Amino acid sequence: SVLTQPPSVSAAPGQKVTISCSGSSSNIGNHYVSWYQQLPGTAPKLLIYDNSERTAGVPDRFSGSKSGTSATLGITGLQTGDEADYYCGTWDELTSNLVFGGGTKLTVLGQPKAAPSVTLFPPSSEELQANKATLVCLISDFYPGAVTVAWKADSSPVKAGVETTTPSKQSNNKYAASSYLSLTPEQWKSHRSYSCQVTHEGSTVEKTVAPTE
Amino acid sequence: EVQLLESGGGLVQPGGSLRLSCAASGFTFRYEVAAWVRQAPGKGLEWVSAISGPIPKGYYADSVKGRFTISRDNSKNTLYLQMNSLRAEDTAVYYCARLRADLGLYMDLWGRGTLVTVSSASTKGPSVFPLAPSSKSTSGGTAALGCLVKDYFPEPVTVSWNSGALTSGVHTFPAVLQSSGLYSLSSVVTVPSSSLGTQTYICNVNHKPSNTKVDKRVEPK
Ligand SMILES: [Cl-]
Repeated sequence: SVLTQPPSVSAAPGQKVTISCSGSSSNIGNHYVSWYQQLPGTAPKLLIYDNSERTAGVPDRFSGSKSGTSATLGITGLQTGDEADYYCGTWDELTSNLVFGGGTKLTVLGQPKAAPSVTLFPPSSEELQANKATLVCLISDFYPGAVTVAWKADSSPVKAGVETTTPSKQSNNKYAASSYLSLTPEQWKSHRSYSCQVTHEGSTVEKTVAPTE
Repeated sequence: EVQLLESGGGLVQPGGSLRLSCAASGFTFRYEVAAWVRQAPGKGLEWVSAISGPIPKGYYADSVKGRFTISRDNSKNTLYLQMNSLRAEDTAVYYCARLRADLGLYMDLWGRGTLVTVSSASTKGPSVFPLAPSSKSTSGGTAALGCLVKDYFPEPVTVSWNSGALTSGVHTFPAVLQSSGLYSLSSVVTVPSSSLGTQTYICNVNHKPSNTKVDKRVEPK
């Protein structure tokens, strides 16, 4: 990215935060800055254009300024809804390009912590018939949005054949993740049980499944 | 509804061609449906191309110059991006945007985006497996059941339950990208445990890229 923003900023609800956007004479120096809000897996939304003008529907607590080759987005009265990626944009007359910042991830802190709900599913009859076995470990309603996953065969750790997603914000503003363990049908059958252990802020929530045959 | 309707995305072999379309809906022509912006998974916004008027002129990022061509049918307010010699690194969500100038330039309206995948791997439809409600993991008066949507490429896939009838308790998890280069995801529904004998549960899986449709009945045991 041609413009420089900090990767991340954070504050507790109701407080204020500033997001800087650093450029050069040929972009921010001589041209008008826009700010875009992107929520996970959706299109960017225009918040601020012409340095300081709010688009229709955007409230006063969002504000923009420009000074020299720098621009600032100010956000007051911080809501959890404000968690998003923020991008500055402008014209660069040197390259004749529209240019963007790398983006700033805004976090709202001090939300109540919650331990993860874990549901563990054994391999379906249908999958075992296809000479495959997947354990599905589904992890929801945890805050902050970070967990570590550990898989056990009986008592002993298993590293191999693990695929875990990055955490993602649910619609209730808590986080979700899934972990998948790939096994041979012979590996699944040969053990008394398998476990998915999910550790979150120093507490472990564990689920166990067994072959029912 | 003021919107930009995108089409022409999808899966193409390295060296292949796509034509993206962006049709204006719900506003009159003012030469502003004029920009293409893309975003690789995980990465920032990258401006690709813009068009000027009334005298037509195309602008291009260095990365696409000579390979991409922007045009617009003014009379149908439809913006096009002809993409030839597509490379692996052109894989991205492509947004068209309404580009405007007051004092300066701004993009005040964005299409929902269309996924362009540049890969030698061909499309693959998912295997759909029932995640049966467990005879013990029945959380008193509720049970978890679901469908495992396994080994598909590329994104996206859609999952509904009981042909759209069932929405409460439904949680479809974001997909994992396996090392194999194939996606998997799970959709779980929490339902009353008294309903398991009587009420039928069908997960309806649609994978448009492979023209794959699967209805999988999820029953106990
Ligand atoms: Cl227009």
